[PDB]
Amino acid sequence: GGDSEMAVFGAAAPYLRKSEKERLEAQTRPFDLKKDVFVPDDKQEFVKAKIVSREGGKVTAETEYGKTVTVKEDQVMQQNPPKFDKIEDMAMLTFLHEPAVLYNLKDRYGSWMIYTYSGLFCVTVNPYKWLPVYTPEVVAAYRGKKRSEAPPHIFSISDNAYQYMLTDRENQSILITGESGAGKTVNTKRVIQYFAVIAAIGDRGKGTLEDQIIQANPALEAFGNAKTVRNDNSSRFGKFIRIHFGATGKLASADIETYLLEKSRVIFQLKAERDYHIFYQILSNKKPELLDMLLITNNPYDYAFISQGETTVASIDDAEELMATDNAFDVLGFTSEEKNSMYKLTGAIMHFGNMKFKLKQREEQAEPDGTEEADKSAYLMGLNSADLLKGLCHPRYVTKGQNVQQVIYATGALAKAVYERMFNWMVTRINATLETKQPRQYFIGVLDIAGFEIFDFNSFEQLCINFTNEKLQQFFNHHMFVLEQEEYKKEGIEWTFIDFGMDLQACIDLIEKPMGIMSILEEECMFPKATDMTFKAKLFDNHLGKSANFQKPRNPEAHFSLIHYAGIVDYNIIGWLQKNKDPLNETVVGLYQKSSLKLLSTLFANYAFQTVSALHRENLNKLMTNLRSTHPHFVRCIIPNETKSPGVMDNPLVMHQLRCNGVLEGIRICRKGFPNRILYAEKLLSSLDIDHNQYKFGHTKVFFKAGLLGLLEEMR
Ligand SMILES: Nc1ncnc2c1ncn2[C@@H]1O[C@H](COP(=O)(O)OP(=O)(O)NP(=O)(O)O)[C@@H](O)[C@H]1O
Ligand SMILES: [Mn+2]
Repeated sequence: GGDSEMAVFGAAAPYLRKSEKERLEAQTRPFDLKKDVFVPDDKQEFVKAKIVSREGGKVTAETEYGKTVTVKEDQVMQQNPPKFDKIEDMAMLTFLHEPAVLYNLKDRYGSWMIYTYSGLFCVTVNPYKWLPVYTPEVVAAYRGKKRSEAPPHIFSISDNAYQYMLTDRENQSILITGESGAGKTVNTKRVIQYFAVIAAIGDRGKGTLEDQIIQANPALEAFGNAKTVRNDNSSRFGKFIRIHFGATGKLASADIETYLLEKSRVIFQLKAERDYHIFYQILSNKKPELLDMLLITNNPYDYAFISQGETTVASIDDAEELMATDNAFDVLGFTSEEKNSMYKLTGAIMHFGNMKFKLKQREEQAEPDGTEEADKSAYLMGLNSADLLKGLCHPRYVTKGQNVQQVIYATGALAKAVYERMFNWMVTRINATLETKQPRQYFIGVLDIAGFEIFDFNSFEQLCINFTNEKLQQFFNHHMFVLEQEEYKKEGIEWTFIDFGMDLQACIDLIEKPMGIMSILEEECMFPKATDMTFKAKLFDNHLGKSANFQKPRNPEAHFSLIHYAGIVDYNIIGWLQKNKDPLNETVVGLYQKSSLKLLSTLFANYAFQTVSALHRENLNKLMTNLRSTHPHFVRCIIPNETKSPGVMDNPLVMHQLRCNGVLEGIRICRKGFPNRILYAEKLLSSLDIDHNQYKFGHTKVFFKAGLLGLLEEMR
């Protein structure tokens, strides 16, 4: 029958492509081109409306949601015909404005169809519901197929990447970005799982490389993931996995790079948030020997660093995860000594935050107020209690005093530093397991980081990640430019414009260049006299006249605006110097270096310097060099709502993501050329009062400037 092309997907079909019956019925639905449109809306960005009247200047209409609106004609936007309902590749739409895109994804999502292409982009909308589309039957059905030969699916990106690698003898890249809760990690896991399922086996820790690559997740997640408002299993670090292959797709090796762990979370949680999972995994009591080994109770509320917000989360069984974490470490080849050391240090951070301090009666100086929790920290860290507390009270050379606030601050900074270093070391250790003697030719790199971030409060962390997405969006634009070029060249159309990647340089230069934002930040970090306001003066003095992308802040207090590709972002500048330098109590670091616990010693052997900014620049450069040696593939994750509600879509929220993630950006840059291209000659066009500069003739197709087809199918 008409659906025979879908038969191989079995029960997954209703979630991949709607049947031919539904297709032809949708096509007969009542549709007047002139009446059925999109207009702007206050509460819900855009809304499908039916035109009731014209003014001669304005238009009034009947809103979906049952309202009457009066708008300027300029604001009215045409709907795509029923022919285009739930289209699989949105580049094939006649009208490619904001509403057209939003509604095509909304109609797919309403129908439980989670995957859509938009030129190069695979777009994924979080279902918040398990769908039967990740079965062996679906895997079998994607093997060796081209994009156009199967409905949209994350499996298509995976299989094609693997196939491109073998066919073109070339590194591949899968960039999976989006907001917190969008689905980045779910899709990342599917992609890795897919390679492990299909990759060839190469010549002969525990089990197989496939086992080990996958078991890397439960290990990182315990220490790097946490409950946030947005996401029960939020990744609080960016991740880049290169899976290496040999000649015929033999799984050869893998390596993991992690970026910008959230040190703050170690010691602080907002009302509705938790610390990293591991703390609650250990406290679940599932492994009773750990409470005794860590000198700890089962009550998170006994521990100040980890109980400032939430403690439990219904979706997570912390006890089962502890066994998941521990198993992972076993599979990954970690020794008892190595596992116990990380548990000990986790426990030590727990006790560290319970050290209380008081003022000397006749002095403005801090002393310990009880020392039991200090004793437990020192024993676990292989340190001397007295030395530790001496160090914290009287940092040493010349000897400085400390009030309680200073010691409490120093305590928190040290705990964060220890946690961060442990996480890095763990990643380094997993890399040792994943290293093999097997021969490599190519890799496929999978990137899982948060996309572009515009919050109510934007600080240093936001600048860093927004800087990354600028380079990633440029990377996309450049790739898009090369493809559009090959295409105009192949079909024989002389086209001219500057590299699409260049459109992002001015912003990047402002951030990246010598005497740019990062450089000014790092130069100020050299001066002990420098302050937040001296830093803010220095940026302004260098840029407010000179760099168009640097502006006054629009009126939570912000200090300057950056014009990014994704919009104008206001930045708060308080604390950037400290964030960047991360000064520690050197006397206590000296003790860490001399610890009887091998791990602690290791974590501080190589110690200041390198600022957060310069480390970020070093990592981003490495990333970009890898990605540039690569055929890239682009996966855009979208979160549909704030309430975890399956099949429900908030329009302004999806619209915000589309503006920030490249989907609208890609549409915009293709608009510079001739986006609509249809296969068949020149006499018919020359026989119309139509604007003659709006079209060009190619070998296979005729190329149209956007809006010609709009006026062509209209006349039809
Ligand atoms: N394809 C899917 N099917 C079913 N549930 C999903 C899917 N994608 C995401 N989810 C749900 O959404 C949650 C969060 O997705 P996840 O991949 O962790 O988001 P993320 O983009 O990594 N956000 P973050 O890591 O915080 O930046 C998951 O735990 C699932 O419950
Ligand atoms: Mn994640």
